[PDB]
Amino acid sequence: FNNSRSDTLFLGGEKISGDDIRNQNVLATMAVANVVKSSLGPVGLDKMLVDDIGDFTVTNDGATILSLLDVQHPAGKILVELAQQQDREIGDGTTSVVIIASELLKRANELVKNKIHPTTIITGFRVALREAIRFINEVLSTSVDTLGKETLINIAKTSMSSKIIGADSDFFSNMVVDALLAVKTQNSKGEIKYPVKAVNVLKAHGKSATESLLVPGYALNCTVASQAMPKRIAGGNVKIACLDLNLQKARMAMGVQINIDDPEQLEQIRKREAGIVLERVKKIIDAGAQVVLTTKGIDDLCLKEFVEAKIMGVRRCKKEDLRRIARATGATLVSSMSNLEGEETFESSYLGLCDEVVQAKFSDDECILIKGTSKHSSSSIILRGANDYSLDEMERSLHDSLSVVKRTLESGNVVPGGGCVEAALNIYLDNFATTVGSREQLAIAEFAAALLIIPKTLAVNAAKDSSELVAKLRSYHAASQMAKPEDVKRRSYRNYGLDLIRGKIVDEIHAGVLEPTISKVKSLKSALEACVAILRIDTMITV
Amino acid sequence: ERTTGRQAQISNITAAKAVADVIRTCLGPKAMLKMLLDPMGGLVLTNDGHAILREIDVAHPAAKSMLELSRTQDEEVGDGTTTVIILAGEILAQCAPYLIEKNIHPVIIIQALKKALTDALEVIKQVSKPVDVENDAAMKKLIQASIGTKYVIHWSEKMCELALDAVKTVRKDLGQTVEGEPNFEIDIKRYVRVEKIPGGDVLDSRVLKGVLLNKDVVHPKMSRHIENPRVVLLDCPLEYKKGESQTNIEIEKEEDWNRILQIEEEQVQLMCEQILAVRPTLVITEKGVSDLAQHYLLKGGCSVLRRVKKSDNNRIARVTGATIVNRVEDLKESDVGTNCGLFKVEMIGDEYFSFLDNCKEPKACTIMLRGGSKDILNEIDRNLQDAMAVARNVMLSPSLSPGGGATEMAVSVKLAEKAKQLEGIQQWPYQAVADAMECIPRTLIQNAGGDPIRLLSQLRAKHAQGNFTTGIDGDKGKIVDMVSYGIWEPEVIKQQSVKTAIESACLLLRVDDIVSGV
Amino acid sequence: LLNPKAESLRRDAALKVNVTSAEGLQSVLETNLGPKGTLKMLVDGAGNIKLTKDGKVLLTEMQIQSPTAVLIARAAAAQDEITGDGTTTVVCLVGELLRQAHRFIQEGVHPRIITDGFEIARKESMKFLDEFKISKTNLSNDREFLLQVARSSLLTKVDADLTEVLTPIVTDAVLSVYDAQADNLDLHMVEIMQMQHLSPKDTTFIKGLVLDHGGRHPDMPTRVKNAYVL
Repeated sequence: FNNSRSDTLFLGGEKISGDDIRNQNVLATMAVANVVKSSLGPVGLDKMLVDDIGDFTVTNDGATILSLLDVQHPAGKILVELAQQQDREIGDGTTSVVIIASELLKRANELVKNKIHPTTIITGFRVALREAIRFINEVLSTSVDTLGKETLINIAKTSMSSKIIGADSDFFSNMVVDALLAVKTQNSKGEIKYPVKAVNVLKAHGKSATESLLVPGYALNCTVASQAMPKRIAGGNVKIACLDLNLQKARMAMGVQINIDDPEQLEQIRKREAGIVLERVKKIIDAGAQVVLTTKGIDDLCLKEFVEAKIMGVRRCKKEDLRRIARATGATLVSSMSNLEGEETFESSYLGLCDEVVQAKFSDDECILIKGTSKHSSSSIILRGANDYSLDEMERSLHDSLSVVKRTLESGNVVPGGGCVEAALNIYLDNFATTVGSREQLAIAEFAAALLIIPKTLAVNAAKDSSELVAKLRSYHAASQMAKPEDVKRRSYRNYGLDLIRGKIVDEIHAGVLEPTISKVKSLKSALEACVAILRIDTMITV
Repeated sequence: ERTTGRQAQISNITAAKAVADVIRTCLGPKAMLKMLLDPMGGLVLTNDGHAILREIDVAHPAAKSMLELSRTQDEEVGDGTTTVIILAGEILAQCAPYLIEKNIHPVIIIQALKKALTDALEVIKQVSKPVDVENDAAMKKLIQASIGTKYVIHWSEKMCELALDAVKTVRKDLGQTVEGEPNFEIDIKRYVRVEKIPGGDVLDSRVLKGVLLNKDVVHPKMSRHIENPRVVLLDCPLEYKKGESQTNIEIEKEEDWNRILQIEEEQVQLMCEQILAVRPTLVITEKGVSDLAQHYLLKGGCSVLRRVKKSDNNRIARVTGATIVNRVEDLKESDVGTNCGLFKVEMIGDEYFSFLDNCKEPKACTIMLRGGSKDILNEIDRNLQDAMAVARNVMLSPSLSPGGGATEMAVSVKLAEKAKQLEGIQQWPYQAVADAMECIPRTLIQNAGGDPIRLLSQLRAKHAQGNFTTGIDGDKGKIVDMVSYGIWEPEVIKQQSVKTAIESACLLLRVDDIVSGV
Repeated sequence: LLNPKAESLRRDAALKVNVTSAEGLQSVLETNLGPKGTLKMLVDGAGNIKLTKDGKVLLTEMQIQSPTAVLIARAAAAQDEITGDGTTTVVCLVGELLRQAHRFIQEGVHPRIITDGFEIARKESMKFLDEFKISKTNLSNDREFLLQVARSSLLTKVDADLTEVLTPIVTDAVLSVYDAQADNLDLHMVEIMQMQHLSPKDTTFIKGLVLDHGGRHPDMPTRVKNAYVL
């Protein structure tokens, strides 16, 4: 099998055209797709990538595998650029994009052999695509199913199953979800997004792991500067002054020696050095700041006034924690005072407007908890465990679990995965084809069938018999797609997918197998474009 | 170019079997020799499993993984190099009829292997015996196992003592319900630094508790030792002082150069007088020290050490008590060298040393090695490292496992019995590990010269009905108890060996495709 | 079980090629053993001829292809820095030891079994040597014996006619530099100087030094009974 020595089109080069190049188009795109086929899904297998020097790496990342894939035939380079567009726009799914594109091209060649002109295949595929996206819009949903049941628990419980914290996952899976649900924010103009960083995590060795604490607001890893300060202050309405600038007796200069000879100078120096910070305290008290959090520390004279005023002053704060309190409470940090060369703490602008701040005892540890405030989208978790060594691993797992759940929640519109989209489109589009009765009926049918390569590949990679796993999907989805077109229902059970671990068909919505809709819409659209780009090439000339 | 499917699977197992075969008969006290022909026309007969694997070229990526596998083992545990390679290869061989002929998907074999690891690790614990890692005499008897038939065996009391003091100094020996049990974290790679100094003999090796500097001073001739030291750690240079402005010094007229030197002389003197206020015995400056500064400080009876990086002063402060300050005027009267017997500046082998030892242990030590030649020093260093490695391996966990193939045999028997209750497809590849473990007691018999079946069959019967501490006698080839024939090995070797061997097998079994490209 | 661009002998072939190579080296050097042995020719490739029976010279100046025989050649040559003699003996012993071991290995005797037996024989052989040896009289004035020592050494290497010339030269040269009071000696105190235009049977012992540059005037003294040296 080869093509050369055309000895025609008298040119300084080769000519390959017709069925010859079309056969190469199929072989090339299959050869590339086979590279990533075996890695599809969390149960797939990895491969070694060997360079030209003598080194290699092992990975199952489709983006890395395709990036390091040596592609010679131009027909396969179409799939390389296909993947690059997916990686730049979406950043994931490139494996399924290449796999579908190859299956579309292969089947397209069969249509050509059956006397279906490539122009009618290209059009028919695009007709199926436009309808396929309309279908997905009727399947997708927003973040739902949190009343009487919760699907995010299956997300969190899965993510932590690899970590020490998973031993108590039936408890901690709720800590992950309940915490993250509390920190939904709006950013600007109603984005409705979860922060990339949220849910401050502390630790304590006080009690058993199942006694970990869920705090409705921010937990500050500090205590009151003085044990004489209240542990519960201003339950009605409390203000937090978050400062960086010090309240430690001022130094006039680090490089100047002060030499005091005149008793009058003693008064001038003593009052000035203390006055700088004591006058600031007066402004902190007058602004209502019954909680005062300073990064660079507070002097003892300054603390005394705070104690007498029943103000929960704190010294040696971590600036990062104050940025979290300030932002969460609507405030900005006092890094300096100005406002036309004056001095103030900027009441209601640099002070947080909170409901109540307390200091809590965690059985041989302590911290300050902020319960509520006008508008924050903040929360904190304090993990407990066997010891500090286990607490480190538990914290690391919580950070991982929150990231996994967040990624799912970040996509305002999600559609079940596991083959739900491809299997559902297979049946729906097959019915669509019956409304044509010309040429596109065949292109639509083959387009629909091509999508089954995904649930088929997933089943094979799971070591399960695809002839049962995929066939069962067609049965379950057919039931939903036989009822759907009649608009007759009372209860409608759809979106069945592959459980690639146990080897059974499950309801993916409750199981929690979700993929962003933007991934599925752009993955399906992109896969067609590569198929068309290859199918349009019936001639290659090499000079 | 590209190999896929069962061809990739066979290639991965085949290459792994080859690497295991290269050193198969290099295990045991009676290890055989291997003739390695060098491209340059020479050849060696080395039986060193590391050198043999290092000095043989391989092509298959799977073989290259096994080469890196041995490097990982060496970094984690000071032994087990050849055990990991042999076991890892045999596991893949035993998985071969299951992967190819029985058509069992890799995901099933890998899952079964992970369960076999879990069970094997528990068995290794069950057959272990405790040791008292606080009893130095008990540890010396174990440490000598790594010193036998080495040059320094005649001084093994010193090699053990150094290993005991070095490891215990860095060992985190703690247990509580707050921080948790560190499991005797030991770092003999960085915190027990070893230095070879010409002169002396093996017995003259010493352990230092503090900081040793190799940097020379402005006056190499210094009092032999300081009984009342005071150390100054100062960043600020001792040179012409400039302000905070961007002002440059530009001199054109030849007569005007004296203006800058005269100013520098006064400023440098004043800085040095501030240093001398605390009556130092050693002044260390991180930035430069002018010629005048060196004279002002030296003439007072004080050593001066210039251009010392912060990374040194940070350690010097921990063993001297000196405060590190920026400006010369920031130095404190508390900058003293108390809680120290003496500081020593003795030159050894015509090389300057500064010993900053004190009565404190800053979680670290340094070992001084002595000898009449570099060859002696190298033998002491290499042999001490073995003593430290085994001292770490034992003090990492107060448990030993029986050697002579006993532990590996016990794992095989216990896995085989466990297989009886492991109903399902995983039962098949699960057995693969139980059979693979035999590669150790089989190799010992092959080197002894006995029948690999008849002698192994006697061993298996002893484990089936008797105790798990039965092994192969290295010299006689007989099946003997490891109680009379101690041959005990730190448990960490057997735990890491089965762990890394199975994990490697699981990796290569996962690779159904090898793809070239850049 | 083999990577490309490589080869290994896995079965007993590894032993056959090691014994065969050693047997070759033996079959060459065995002919140089004893006063009745033969004389080997070395050609340096440039056309120069050197003749010797000396094991070390044969092993260190001749090139060997068999990598196994190279190991034997080097290990035997090392004896020159330890004893100064016996190089051919070692090669002969190694050859026959491998011949006899091979005969037993063919019967199923594991190489380790032979190796341990060799070590037992070695330890007993050293005991035998210590009891077999004869203690020499501690007098250095025993010229008659020292002639026997030099003769035995020379007869291995020369045509037995030069032995009559060299034997008293070797004996007296070493005894002359032998330190008084039965101390040690350094044979580097004897200068080995070559000259042409005279027969090999004219080799002679000189009590002192011989200088290269002479006088360059016809009236220089031919011989002086006693002289002072400036």
